[PDB]
Amino acid sequence: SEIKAIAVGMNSCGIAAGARETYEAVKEELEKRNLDIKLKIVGCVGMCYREPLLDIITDNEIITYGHVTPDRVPRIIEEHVINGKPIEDWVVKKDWWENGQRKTWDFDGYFVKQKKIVLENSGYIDPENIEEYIAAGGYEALKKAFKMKPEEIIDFITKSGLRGRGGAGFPTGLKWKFTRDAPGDEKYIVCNADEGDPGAFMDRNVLEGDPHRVIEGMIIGAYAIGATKGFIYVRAEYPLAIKRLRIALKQAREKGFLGENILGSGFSFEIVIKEGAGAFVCGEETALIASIEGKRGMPRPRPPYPAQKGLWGRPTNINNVETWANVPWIIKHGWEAYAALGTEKSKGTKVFALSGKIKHGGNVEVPMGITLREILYEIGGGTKTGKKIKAVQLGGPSGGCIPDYLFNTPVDYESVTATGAIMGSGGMVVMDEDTCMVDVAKFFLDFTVKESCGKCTFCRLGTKRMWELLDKITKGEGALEDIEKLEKLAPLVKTGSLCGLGQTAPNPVLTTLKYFKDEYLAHIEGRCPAKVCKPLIKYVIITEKCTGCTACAIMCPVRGKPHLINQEACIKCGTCYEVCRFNAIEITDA
Amino acid sequence: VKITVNGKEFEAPKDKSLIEFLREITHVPGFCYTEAFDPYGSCRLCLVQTPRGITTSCTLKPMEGLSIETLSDEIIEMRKTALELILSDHYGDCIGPCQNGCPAHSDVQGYLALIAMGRYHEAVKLMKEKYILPAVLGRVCPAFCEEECRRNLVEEPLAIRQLKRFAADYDLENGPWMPEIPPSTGKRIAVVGGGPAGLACAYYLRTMGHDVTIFDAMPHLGGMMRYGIPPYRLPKDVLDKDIATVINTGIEVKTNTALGKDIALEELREQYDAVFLGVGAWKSRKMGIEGEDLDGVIHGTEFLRKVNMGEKVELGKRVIVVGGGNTAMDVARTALRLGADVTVVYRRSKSEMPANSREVEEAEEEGVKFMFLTNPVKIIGKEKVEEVELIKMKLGEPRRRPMPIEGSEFRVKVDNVILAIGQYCDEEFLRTIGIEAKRGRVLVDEVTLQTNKEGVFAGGDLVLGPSTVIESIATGRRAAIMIDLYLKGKLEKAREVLLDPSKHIEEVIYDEDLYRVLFDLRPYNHWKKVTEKDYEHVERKPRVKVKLLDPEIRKSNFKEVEPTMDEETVLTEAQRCMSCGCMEVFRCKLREYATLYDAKQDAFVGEQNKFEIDETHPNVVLDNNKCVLCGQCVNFTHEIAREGIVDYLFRGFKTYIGPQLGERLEDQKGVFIGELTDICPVGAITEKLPFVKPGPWKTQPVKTVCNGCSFACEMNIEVYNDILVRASSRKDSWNGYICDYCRFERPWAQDIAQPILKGNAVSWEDAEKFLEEKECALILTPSLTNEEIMFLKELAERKGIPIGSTIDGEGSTATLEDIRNAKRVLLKVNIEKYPLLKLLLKGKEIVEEGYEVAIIEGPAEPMDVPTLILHDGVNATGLIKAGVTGIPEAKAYVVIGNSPAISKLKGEYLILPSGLWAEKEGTVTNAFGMDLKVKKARKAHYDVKSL
Amino acid sequence: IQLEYIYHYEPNPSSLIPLLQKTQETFGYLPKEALEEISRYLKVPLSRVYGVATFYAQFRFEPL
Ligand SMILES: Cc1cc2nc3c(=O)[nH]c(=O)nc-3n(C[C@H](O)[C@H](O)[C@H](O)COP(=O)(O)OP(=O)(O)OC[C@H]3O[C@@H](n4cnc5c(N)ncnc54)[C@H](O)[C@@H]3O)c2cc1C
Ligand SMILES: NC(=O)c1ccc[n+]([C@@H]2O[C@H](COP(=O)([O-])OP(=O)(O)OC[C@H]3O[C@@H](n4cnc5c(N)ncnc54)[C@H](O)[C@@H]3O)[C@@H](O)[C@H]2O)c1
Ligand SMILES: Cc1cc2nc3c(=O)[nH]c(=O)nc-3n(C[C@H](O)[C@H](O)[C@H](O)COP(=O)(O)O)c2cc1C
Ligand code: SF4
Ligand code: SF4
Ligand code: SF4
Ligand code: SF4
Ligand code: SF4
Ligand code: SF4
Ligand code: SF4
Ligand code: SF4
Ligand code: FES
Ligand SMILES: [Zn+2]
Ligand SMILES: [Zn+2]
Repeated sequence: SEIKAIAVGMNSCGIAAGARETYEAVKEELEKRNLDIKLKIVGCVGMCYREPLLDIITDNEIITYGHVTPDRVPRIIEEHVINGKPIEDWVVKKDWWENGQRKTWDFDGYFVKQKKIVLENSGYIDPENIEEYIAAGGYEALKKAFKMKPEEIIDFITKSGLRGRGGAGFPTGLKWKFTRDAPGDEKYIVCNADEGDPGAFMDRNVLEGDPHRVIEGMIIGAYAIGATKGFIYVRAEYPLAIKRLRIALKQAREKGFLGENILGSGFSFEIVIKEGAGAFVCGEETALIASIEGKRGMPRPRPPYPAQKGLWGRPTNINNVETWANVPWIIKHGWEAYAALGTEKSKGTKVFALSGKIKHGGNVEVPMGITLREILYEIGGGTKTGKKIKAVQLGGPSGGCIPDYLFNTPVDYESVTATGAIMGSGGMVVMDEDTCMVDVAKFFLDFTVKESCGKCTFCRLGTKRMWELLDKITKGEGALEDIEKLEKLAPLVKTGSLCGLGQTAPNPVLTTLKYFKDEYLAHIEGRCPAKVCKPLIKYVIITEKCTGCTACAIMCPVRGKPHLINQEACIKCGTCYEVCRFNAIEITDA
Repeated sequence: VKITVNGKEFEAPKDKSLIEFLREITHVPGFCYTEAFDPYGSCRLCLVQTPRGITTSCTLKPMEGLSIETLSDEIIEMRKTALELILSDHYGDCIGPCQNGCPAHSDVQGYLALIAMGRYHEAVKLMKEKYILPAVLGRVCPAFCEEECRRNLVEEPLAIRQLKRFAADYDLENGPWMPEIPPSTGKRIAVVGGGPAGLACAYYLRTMGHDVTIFDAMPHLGGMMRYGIPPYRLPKDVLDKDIATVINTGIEVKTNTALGKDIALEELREQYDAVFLGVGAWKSRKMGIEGEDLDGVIHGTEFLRKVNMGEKVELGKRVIVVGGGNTAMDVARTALRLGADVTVVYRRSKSEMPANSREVEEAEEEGVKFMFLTNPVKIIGKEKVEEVELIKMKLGEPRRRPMPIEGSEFRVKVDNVILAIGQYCDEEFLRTIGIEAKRGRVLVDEVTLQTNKEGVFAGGDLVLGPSTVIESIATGRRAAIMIDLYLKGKLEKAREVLLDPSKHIEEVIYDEDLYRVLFDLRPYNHWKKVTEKDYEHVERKPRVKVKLLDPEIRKSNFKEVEPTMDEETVLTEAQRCMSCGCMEVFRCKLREYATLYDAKQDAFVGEQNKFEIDETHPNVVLDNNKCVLCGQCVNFTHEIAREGIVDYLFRGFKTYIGPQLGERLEDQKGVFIGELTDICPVGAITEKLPFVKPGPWKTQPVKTVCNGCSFACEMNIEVYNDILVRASSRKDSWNGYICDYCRFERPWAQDIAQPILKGNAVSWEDAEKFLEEKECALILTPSLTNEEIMFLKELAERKGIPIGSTIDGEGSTATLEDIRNAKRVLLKVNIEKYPLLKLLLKGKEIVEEGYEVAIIEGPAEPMDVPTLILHDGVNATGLIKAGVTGIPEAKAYVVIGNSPAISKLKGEYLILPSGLWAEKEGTVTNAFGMDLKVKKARKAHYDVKSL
Repeated sequence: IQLEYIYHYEPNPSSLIPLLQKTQETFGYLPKEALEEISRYLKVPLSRVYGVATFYAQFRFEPL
């Protein structure tokens, strides 16, 4: 029908790409060409590689345009809302309805194997309006769950196989059952939004694009468990998420979903936004409890579990944002639909952050028990420049690198766990032939060393020792004895640590040794096959292909002729090989 | 519930952590556990093997059917790796380099501290634990301890040998110190050789229990101390006194009874339990050149024994001596005194001379000519020696064994040639006794020092060849250790453990002998890689010089060159010590675990954090360089003390335990800062001892109570042979902690020296005259034990004197359990005055009405509710049985102890001293009405009851 | 005075991290006197205030 709304994705990823400028340009253009068309903001659809995204919404179809800078907004306005012609070149996504469902056509084939459960409403509803979430079928699961007994809700969640999307894959229904059965009267539930992975932003994306989904999941879980107060532990480094959570909480409170006598059921529940100062370790549940209580986030021995003794002693249920976001879908479509997806031991769908050297990167909602190479080559589109992918690391900086020949491995909890990696945050960093695996292991060990709380001896000391060994190998000052020390120390650091940070700390080194020991042995000989380690390579200019750039040594801090490079005092930085004319600077060894 | 540990069925409590029960039954290392706080997983050393994997036992509560493997190969590997990781960050020295450099490895720092304090007998007692004959060693030892002393990095090494000589002379003259001999073990040991090695083996087997018999060929003891070392270096009366010190322990001496001439080694083994061959190397090695048989060629050892024994040796004017050892020096300086012109010839350079360096310098002062890098070729003469041809030598790169130059013809006309090339024991004698040897040096295992004949050990110059007195004494002590081990059948397991103890840790724990041998012979010593830059802050102090006899008068008499230093400079020299050893070396658990698990400091090497030491506090030191980050101090100060003295600062590898940013420990207003010294397990928080030199001593704790207030907290006083060192906290004490007033103001270590008569320090005769002349009343301060109170009361009863006390009242109906269980308290006493109430009343309701229990100040009347009345006297509850009442208002008083209430008395008062609290034995009653034992740290100098 | 913000927060130790964040907003850092007033108002030791402040990398103590 007639164009009813113009929408722009205004999550953190969209803002970073420039969705604020697009929003202002659209508002200015609607003012200048006088049109009474609604201008709302939506979340991130999932296509993070084409931001900003502008949506043209009719009663029957949605036509999404990618890479919408302010300069092309006048053209799309004039061509689509004034004349009525789609610009098929810029149409990156088309969305229509067939018999009550949502059908998507993608230019790049991104959505063919995707099953959006957590992220179904992201990019289609206004996160700042509860009326749009209500009209899109939201909060109906809340009313259905209020018509159910809490024990029935717990069994409902148990039957779905909804394992912990927080990384460890614990059965969420068992967690709720433990928290409800915990002896006490006053209970709390915590949303774990302290997403410490610098490469994963799925939970923040759920909290921004569809916050009412998280709020509804928390209210369903609180009614099932018997909680009275709810805490959303989100970093103060996420300001947009906090703002949208606050406005969504106040809108739910004014519509009888939060506060006293929620929907006349004798149930009172308020949600308090607790802000963490920012640490990778305080995302762990025990350190999260310690930081909410006002202490320093040092994880404690877990067998006194947070479900039994959480915030101020009283029982606490702590779930990931994605785990809370799966709950409304389960109560709405039943557990039969969630058990219809995935492998036997890993049901449902998983949200993966595709990053690294991948082509169609972003947040993918994919069923569990999917072949890795499908995600890597069809959904991800392979590598950006067509180069063969050497390996993929799963679980963020605490995960492991799975090599290219194990891409037939199904993506599930048991398969990825047994391969050598872990689910972790849910990030896939694509590493190709150009990537040195020893440097990658050093990068992840440096992140682990930085983010350790410094409590237990194994993490605090052995992680530093492993990083020292990796820096010794990377500078070429290593030997087979150092490799032997690493192969001894890494299993010991994995076994002897107290929290999951140190237990997952040796994973990159272990997987690189298990799969890419060729570069391990080659770095002993003073040679880096990937030609990226600074002390093991240099940069030389070949006269046979050079020209008169006159800025080859000027752009780089370090006339019409092949210039000179001081290899003796070079930094091995690399601001010549990227800013180069023709192909005039080979790398070679030193 | 019941669990299985290492395959043996056990019963364990279900609520307590497993680490307690496991530490009861086996050895489970761990720093960060205590019952007072929740389990902490910051050290990861208490690992056990479970069905689910490897996990820490402190966080494990016992579960039915659980299988625990405490000493699997993986568990040992993990614990060793964890200890190596911890040691990679540890900074400090367990012992000083003076102890490492000493071949006997003696506690140099401790007896230097004892010398600084003025207790020379105690210094000699500490010397005796590692070597015999401290006077002989103070006169002759090459001073290996001063070669690597940390004062070499400042100005000059400490005069350890000279101070040891002074202390040994003081002990010899002012009553010798004799050790205690344990009861007879029923085994007799035979020693063949009366030298330093034989004497050391005999002394250390006598101090273990086994009777020792010494076999020596010569009529006197000492061997080459008597017939070797000349009397101008070692007077023989000093040697007689020192050997008397050794032999008075009960060693039967058999002289003129030689092995091979009187008894055989087979019969020696048949008639004795064990045998040590300290026969020395009495045979001199012939040089091996043509013409050695000429008249006028004599051996150096034969010349020295002829001179020492009092015989005539025909010596000409021109003497050439071949050798570079101590033998060549002694023959040179002895032939110089006989009226010769003596030259010494040596193959190698000056720095490679095995001789004592100070003796070389003294010989240069006395006029001994030295030829270095030369060696004889042949001895020329018809029948007597007239000239000897030498060749100049030059040792090239390979050891740098000397190789002569092609030709120089060093021909010198000399009258006598004296050979001191080296020493060995006769190969014919070694072969005929069936003892294997090579080049005359007996072949033994390096660790056990045991020969090819079972039961036969060896050491000294027989094994090591050209050794010293201290090295021979060290080999003899090691042989005594191994003879004791072989006597109880533990030699093979001990050899394997000393080779590697990380494979036999259970056997090390099970047997106390193996534990002792491991910690005596192979202890883990953490070392600091220090240079000159690390001691730029210490004050330079000159090394004291002892005046030698004048060289010109020295070269013509056999009188002692070097005298004993003056008593005035002894303290000054002993106070230059920098105390490099760790103050908690005898209590640090990191050291114990690294000894048991064979941890290497060099296994993981890298960055370690450098922290400055926090000595700003009056009585507590905080050294973060030795912190293992167990958090027990933080947990104490933030959970029990609730003072917040220190806390974790920063995170990761940069974490430390400090007060706060911008402040140090002196600015903190806590009263439980001294408890952190007992809390810390690895010597990061230590206590400043009041002595001039606190050099660590192997102290023994004694169980007593404090007298600061009426709580009378149980504590351990650390004593080192009548020295009152410090107060520590016991685990089996109901309070568990002691306050900083008791630790640092030390009410237990002070009293009044003289009786007080109107501010006059009168003698006891005047006090007795005052007491007898007047019929004064008897007033008792509460600083006396129950037996003293009963004695004074019985004396007053049978002598008819009114009896009273400085405090009157009744009550204290509240037990400790009542204070623990009650929820509401009434607080009238000042909390700051009584610091234990801070710990006892933490987290309890302080209300004005409806109180279950109350705390009130004496004098007071007991209430219906359980009431606590706090006086200021330790035994102020001594009125609960005696009913001693108050001041009876008489004319003049005798009061035993000093109290502020003495000023309230009317008339002249005689304050009798109440005695030193630490020197009293008895029972006291505290506020809670529990009878606590008091024990004496030292012997009581004067008694209150006999006053 | 600038320390009026402490009295809008509940005088409980759990308010420490929100109070530290508000102090970092108000001054750009954590002043000595502000931290002391936080210690007195929350009745928590100053050592624990500094431990929490030093645990997180964003908290700064210099006036910057
Ligand atoms: C500063 C210094 C100077 C020294 N100067 C000299 C020196 O001038 N000359 C020198 O020789 N050493 C010298 N020494 C070394 C001296 O011998 C040391 O005492 C030696 O290291 C210890 O010897 P020992 O215990 O092995 O036995 P020794 O003291 O060498 O004597 C061995 C004993 O075994 C006895 N014995 C020998 N054969 C038999 C037998 N068959 N049966 C029974 N008993 C037997 C001997 O009578 C003697 O009592 C010096 C050492 C130092 C530190
Ligand atoms: N009786 C009970 O109530 C009970 C028993 C067991 C477990 N649980 C609950 O189960 C859950 C899982 O426990 P666990 O011990 O298996 O695991 P855990 O809570 O120690 O989490 C470990 C996992 O964290 C993941 N991870 C690492 N870095 C991450 C990051 N940056 N972002 C997200 N995830 C990251 C890794 O995949 C790793 O496997 C917890 O919530 C726990 O309380 C409860
Ligand atoms: C170092 C570390 C960081 C973690 N970060 C997060 C996180 O950011 N979000 C999260 O949900 N769980 C995180 N976890 C896992 C939590 O400890 C815990 O398992 C999680 O809250 C359970 O959520 P779930 O029920 O959805 O699995 C982390 C764990 C570790 C060891
Ligand atoms: S493994 Fe690292 S982060 Fe975890 S408790 Fe130990 S030191 Fe802290
Ligand atoms: S950038 Fe390349 S072409 Fe340009 S001057 Fe440098 S080497 Fe020559
Ligand atoms: S970019 Fe770096 S490596 Fe290349 S020429 Fe410049 S300084 Fe040298
Ligand atoms: S005694 Fe303990 S704290 Fe001191 S240096 Fe040795 S290992 Fe370190
Ligand atoms: S015996 Fe010698 S090396 Fe040992 S402490 Fe005494 S003087 Fe020093
Ligand atoms: S200064 Fe004292 S403790 Fe240190 S090495 Fe010298 S003698 Fe030993
Ligand atoms: S200073 Fe504190 S944290 Fe460090 S070792 Fe001692 S008790 Fe443990
Ligand atoms: S509380 Fe009183 S009795 Fe206990 S140690 Fe301190 S002064 Fe002594
Ligand atoms: S980890 Fe168990 S005692 Fe430290
Ligand atoms: Zn996005
Ligand atoms: Zn490389």
